[PDB]
Amino acid sequence: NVNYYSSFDEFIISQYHAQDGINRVSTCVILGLALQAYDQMRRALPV
Amino acid sequence: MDVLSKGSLKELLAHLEKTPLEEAISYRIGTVPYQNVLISRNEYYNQLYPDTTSLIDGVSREGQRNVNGLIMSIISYVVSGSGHYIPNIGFMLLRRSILDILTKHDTGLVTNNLNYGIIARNLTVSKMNCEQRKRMLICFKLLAYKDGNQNDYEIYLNQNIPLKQIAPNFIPGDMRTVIHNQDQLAIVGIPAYRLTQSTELSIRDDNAKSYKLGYVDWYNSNSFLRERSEFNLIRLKDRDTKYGKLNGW
Amino acid sequence: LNTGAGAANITFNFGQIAETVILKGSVPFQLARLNQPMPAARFTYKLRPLD
Amino acid sequence: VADGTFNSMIMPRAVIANEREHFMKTRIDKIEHDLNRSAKQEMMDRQSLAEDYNALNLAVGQEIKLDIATQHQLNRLGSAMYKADHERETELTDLINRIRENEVTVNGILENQKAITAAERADLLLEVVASTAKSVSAAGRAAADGSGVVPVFGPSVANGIKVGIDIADSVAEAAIAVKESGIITQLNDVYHAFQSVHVAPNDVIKPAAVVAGTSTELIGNLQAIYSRLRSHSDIGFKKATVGDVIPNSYMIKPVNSTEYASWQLYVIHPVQGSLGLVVQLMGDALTYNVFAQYGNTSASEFGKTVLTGGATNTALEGTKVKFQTKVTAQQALALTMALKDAASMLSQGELIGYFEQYINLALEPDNLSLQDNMHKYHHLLTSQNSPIDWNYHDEEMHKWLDSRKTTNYDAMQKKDGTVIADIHIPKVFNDLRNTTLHCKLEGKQTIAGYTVYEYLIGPWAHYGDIDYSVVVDTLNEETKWYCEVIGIDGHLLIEKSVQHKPEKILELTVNDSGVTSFNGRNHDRLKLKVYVKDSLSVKVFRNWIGINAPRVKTKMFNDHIGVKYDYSHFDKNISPAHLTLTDLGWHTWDQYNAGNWTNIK
Amino acid sequence: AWVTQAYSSGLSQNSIISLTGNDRTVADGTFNSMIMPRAVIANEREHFMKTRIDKIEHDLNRSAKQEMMDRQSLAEDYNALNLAVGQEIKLDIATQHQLNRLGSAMYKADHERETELTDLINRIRENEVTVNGILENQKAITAAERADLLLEVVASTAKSVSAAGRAAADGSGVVPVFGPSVANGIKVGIDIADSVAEAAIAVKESGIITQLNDVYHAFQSVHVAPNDVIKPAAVVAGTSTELIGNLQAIYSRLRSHSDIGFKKATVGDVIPNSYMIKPVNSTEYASWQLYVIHPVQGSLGLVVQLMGDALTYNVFAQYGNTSASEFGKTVLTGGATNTALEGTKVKFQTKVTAQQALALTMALKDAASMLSQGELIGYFEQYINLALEPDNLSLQDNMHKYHHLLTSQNSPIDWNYHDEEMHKWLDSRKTTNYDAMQKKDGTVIADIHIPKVFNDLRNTTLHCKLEGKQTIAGYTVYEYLIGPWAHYGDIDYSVVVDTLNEETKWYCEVIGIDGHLLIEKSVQHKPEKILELTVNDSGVTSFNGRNHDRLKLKVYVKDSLSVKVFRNWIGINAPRVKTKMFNDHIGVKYDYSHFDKNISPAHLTLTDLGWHTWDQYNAGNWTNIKP
Amino acid sequence: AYSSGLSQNSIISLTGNDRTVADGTFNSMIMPRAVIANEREHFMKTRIDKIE
Amino acid sequence: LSETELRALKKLSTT
Amino acid sequence: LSETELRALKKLSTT
Amino acid sequence: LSETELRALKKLSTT
Repeated sequence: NVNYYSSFDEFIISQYHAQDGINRVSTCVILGLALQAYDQMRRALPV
Repeated sequence: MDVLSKGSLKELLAHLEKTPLEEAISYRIGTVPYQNVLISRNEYYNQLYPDTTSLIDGVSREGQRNVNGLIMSIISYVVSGSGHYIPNIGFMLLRRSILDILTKHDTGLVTNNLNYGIIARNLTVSKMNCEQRKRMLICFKLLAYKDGNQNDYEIYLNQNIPLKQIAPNFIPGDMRTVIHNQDQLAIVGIPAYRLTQSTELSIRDDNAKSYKLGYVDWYNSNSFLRERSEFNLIRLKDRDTKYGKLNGW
Repeated sequence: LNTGAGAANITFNFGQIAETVILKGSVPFQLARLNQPMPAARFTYKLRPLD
Repeated sequence: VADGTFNSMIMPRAVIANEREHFMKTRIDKIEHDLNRSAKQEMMDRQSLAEDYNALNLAVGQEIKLDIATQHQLNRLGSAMYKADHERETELTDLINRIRENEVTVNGILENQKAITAAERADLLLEVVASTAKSVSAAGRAAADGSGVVPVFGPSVANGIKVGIDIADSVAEAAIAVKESGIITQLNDVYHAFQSVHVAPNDVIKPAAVVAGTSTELIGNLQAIYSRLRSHSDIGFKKATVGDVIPNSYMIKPVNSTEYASWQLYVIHPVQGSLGLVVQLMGDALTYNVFAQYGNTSASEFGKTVLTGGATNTALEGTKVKFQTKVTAQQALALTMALKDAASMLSQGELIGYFEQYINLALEPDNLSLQDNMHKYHHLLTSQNSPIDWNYHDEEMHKWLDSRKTTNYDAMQKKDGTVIADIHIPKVFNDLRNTTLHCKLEGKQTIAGYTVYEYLIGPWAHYGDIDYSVVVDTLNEETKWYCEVIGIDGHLLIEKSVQHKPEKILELTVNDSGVTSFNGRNHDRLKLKVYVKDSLSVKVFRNWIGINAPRVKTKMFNDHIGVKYDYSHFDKNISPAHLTLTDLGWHTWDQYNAGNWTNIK
Repeated sequence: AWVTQAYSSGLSQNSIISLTGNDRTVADGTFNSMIMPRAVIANEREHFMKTRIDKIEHDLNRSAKQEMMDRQSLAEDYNALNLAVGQEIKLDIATQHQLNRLGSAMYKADHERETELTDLINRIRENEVTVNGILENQKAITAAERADLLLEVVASTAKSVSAAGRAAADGSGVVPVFGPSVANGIKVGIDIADSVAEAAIAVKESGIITQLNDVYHAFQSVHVAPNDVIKPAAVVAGTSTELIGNLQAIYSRLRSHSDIGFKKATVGDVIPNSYMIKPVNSTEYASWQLYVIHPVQGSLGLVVQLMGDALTYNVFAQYGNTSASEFGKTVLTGGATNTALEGTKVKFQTKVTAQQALALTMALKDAASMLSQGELIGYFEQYINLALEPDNLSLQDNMHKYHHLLTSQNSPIDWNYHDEEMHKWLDSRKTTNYDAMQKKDGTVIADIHIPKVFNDLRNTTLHCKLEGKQTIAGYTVYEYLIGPWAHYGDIDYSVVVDTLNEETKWYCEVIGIDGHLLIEKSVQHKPEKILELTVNDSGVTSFNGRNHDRLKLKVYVKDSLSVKVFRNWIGINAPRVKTKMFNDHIGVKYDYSHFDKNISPAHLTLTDLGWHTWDQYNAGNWTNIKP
Repeated sequence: AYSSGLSQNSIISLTGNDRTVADGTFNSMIMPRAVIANEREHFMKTRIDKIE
Repeated sequence: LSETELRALKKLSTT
Repeated sequence: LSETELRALKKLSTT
Repeated sequence: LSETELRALKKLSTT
């Protein structure tokens, strides 16, 4: 029961154009920094 | 294991004030309760030993996502050592102490509609022992004085005579009552009898024995605090003082 | 054994000395004290002969 | 896992204590009664019925005058109760016929499948026998219900009737006429506390097939259950006949009920039955006491206790809430036994909700284990090993009621004249099957322009001499209507042409066992079919030669097993449009050809 | 299991808010717990009781005693129509009388709904400028509020849009057909063993087979009021023309499905009934419910499975069920549904079509996580068993958007293919049943039980009893809407009038877009062959030089008791025209504003009879020829 | 802003001192309902009056 | 139609 | 009043 | 029976 997007740019903008967009964007920004840490770690330690 | 080792009203209430609510809940999915199961007890029988799963076993079980389920998980943690699986409660509620959830209106949880009959029935009370019943009655008393339902608590006790006989005597707002109380609420401890490394048939008894043998290992480990040897090493905040009292009491 | 028209009443006297008497029946039956209403049919009864 | 919201949404609800839940029910029963029976229609047809009764040649002291208000009110109550009871017996006879047709498949079902619930077994049996009604649920029974089987509503019948006419020291003819027009206050109070119950054969098949292993046992259990029901209904009509105000059921609840210490007391007073029930719910403990409605020489309503299940305190103080039961005493006792056994694993809400719903709405509990135990206890209470000896209690209820009738009339005959007492307490309205009554037949089968009206002759709970007659009203000025009586050996066809007047068809004699000799063969019931073109109303009248014909003992399981009577011949019909003179008479089946029961051939 | 901080933002991400909060607990006795939906199918008390109320409504409006008394007259009237051999309806047959009772009651309700739609379209067109103003100006408001505004700005004569209001204003001819009441007390199973005697046939002709009894006991009719259809129509309409197109588009689909429902009984096969499966243990930790909907008036079923808080659905075809499984091939998937779950089976009758049931299922699946389990079950069971729209306004709006989508040309289900295929399956089933019964028993017996006369609901020659409430100068007017037609060929309309007077003159007028016909007759207790029509492939008719899609027939009679209009197609099994869609309805336009004009028989003259156009009359006074 | 001054008897509530009923009790079964706000009740109560 | 009505109407019509 | 009842009532009165 | 219908049928019978 979730939607799928081709990029983080589409994801963050789509949540912004929605009810309680300001609150949604704050959560999406934290997910962005988490995703950036995930990329660096997984590239260093592939499984 | 730490909660089950408390032997007095003072120690049990002090522990509940320190510990947060996240200890009461568990993040393992477990199984569902009230299910007839066949378990393997090979030290005694070759066939499969029948039993029934309950909320009082020390294993995590799936729980309902409501206030009723949250209270059942708290009492289960106190009387059994493990809670249930109620996720996404919220970090605001999970940071607060178990005592604060039970006897403070500031948390925001609404527990007035809770009925003690079904809670005792669901948290199977015909299968509890004397120490387990006393701890449950403590939780009921704390909740009742939180929502101003002291009269309902008394009527419930008067309906069930055996519960009245073993009901602890303390006023939730007064610290002198906690000091004077001399009930024994310990479910695990150093045993006077001979405790062996053997299995028990029932799920409740086997899990309880595991906690008992676990406490003996923890008692003799390096994590235990021997007051007679290193009383000068504890900090001043957590040192035992008679002036010490629970916050707001 | 009953060979009459309808149900009959049998009186049992167990004395006053014995403490407890346990009655079991091949089929469920009704037993009650004298001049008392009868209960539903059961298999086993426990009685005090002084009753 | 679940949030727990759906469980509370399907929990049973208290339908007696809740005043919102009592008002809604009472409205629907009143609406249901008025739709099927209209006060305007019955009052307007009073004159037509009065002339029909008089035209029947009845000796003095054995005839009824509907010109009397009390006699008319008693008749409409009698006709409504008899019609519903009579319709159930025809439904039962049809069901027995289908079972006998497929005895091989029924025997396999009763033996092979025993682990399924009572409802599941009944559904499989109904599907195999291809019965008209194949639903055992409460909704299905309500949906497939005829107009005549609707229970009679007390207050509706008693609405708008003059009460308390006062004439002082007058013997004049005009004063007598005005006295007869009114009714006594006692009869009004009785009618305000009267409601009838008529159980369906689909509801009875679950108790009948819960332990049965043979088709004969299943048929015998069905017959045994319905013998008890008809006897209880007969007691119900007799209760209103005598000059006594009937007690009516009530529930006692605390004036200010507490959340954790609440108790409920139920006192069931079945108007159709010789025994009552007292049930007390304190905590999770249920206690019941079965008392006898007869006796009661003291002020207390309860008589001697015949079955004990604990200590019930009927002197509790609290609010009193009044209701009418839609279930018999056997059904109420069956549930209270199962609830007592399963009191540990049910909550307070389930115990109260399940009990109130069954008593007030005839709704079986949704619990499968509770339902199975209830029907097992229902079978036990109606079998030969019942904890209650019914034949003793129904007999004692009959003697008590006749004694009350004599003392009530004699008490009045002292206070006023003989004529005043007679019009207020008639002696011709003893018992439902004893009394002279009429059945407004309905017909939905038309063979070549002839509407078929079916009627079940018997079974008989009284012995003596009986007479049957028909009144046919037809839009045509001249018509020819036929009556066919079907037995086992053959059928008897008669032809008549008289209209708007009762005409005797059958003279029958029934012995102590309740079995008549119809043309050299012992019969327990017969089928009467009437064929009329463009008919408007067909009524069948029954009367006994002597007043208050003596009773016939009720038949238990072994009585039904001993004698077996074939009912398959009730299905066949005839075509009067193709009748001939030589085909009109008593003929047997070996005369007729296969499939044509109209021409001798 | 969730608390909120004070003085925080009240906005939440989710658009549908549950009555029970995120804690999923409602204190009993509070207002929130009082307005919670109630389970009707699951609760035995509410399901048992609901059937009692529906039975009372059917019995109060249609009485079994009245129907049995009018059988003789109806048989005589149906014989008066001189129909070619192989096409007569013989009401002396027990089975043929049954299907007429079901057909007459079903057709009357459908016919009355079409009349109400016609007046609604007339009122919308009259106020075009203000209707277009409301549709364009307001778009953020709810569909129910928009429907209320539209019905207020027009003389709708039924302003209320709520379910309570709809039931308050509803005719006696609209109440659904209750199957069990029709089949009560009716003989089944006449056994005639190797007897071809005329008496043996007569008694067999008087009974029905057990298969027909099962069909009736599992039959309930669905008729959608025009007020309920206005919400899906006005949810995306930008103009009155678009709105009228949607209203006609929906009723065309309801037209086709109602015809299909009757054919199921005629075919000679047992129709399945909807049921719900619940777990055996009432107090179950793991809760699941399964709903299988078998709409009698439709061609596609729906299976809804709610496992915990996850909702899944599947749409399946009701044709092609050759295998032992009841369900056919699945046309639309919404997850995995397990129909083998074991539990208590509770039977129920749906009062909404497949489209409406599907529309709510998609809306609930969108809000699966936002609503609690009790709300999901309550809203679904109320709509299915009571046709009650949810109180949640946000949920109600989403349902109507999906209802529009399934009807519009962009529907995921192509209804024309399935409706056409169901028709082919039904006629093939009837042929197989007839020949199968021809081998087992005689050809005469086969015609008794499965008649080839009836076939479709509108193909069958049926009668429609009319009700008159308007009387002008002592002449009561009885209305009957001729058309629209789902089949093409030659069609005849007749009128039967019975009145207390020994002799009388009654007038019948037929209104088109141009003018009336003004027939005058005097016969009684016999059909009169009032007017005869021909229908094109597209369903249009050239009536007096102008193409028409529907006409209004009005009958005037003094001191009358009953007026009946009969209808019969010349050829048996008239071929069906293609069901119209949104594009077809907006492509062409007809004016029905002229249907409200009425004449006064009392002031009529000889020269007034005949076909007259509006220019001949003056303003008003449509009875006198001189302008 | 009207002070009648009429003597009134004390009312004992079913909910108790907590002013909220306990789940699954006899009191919660006999509590009054809202027949107007609930659509199922209001839609019904129209039907019975129409039938009457 | 009722039984008493039918009997009265037939009396009126036949007389 | 039904159709059949009206038809037969009229027939009886006239003939 | 309705008042009008009774009056109508009485008129038919007498006249």
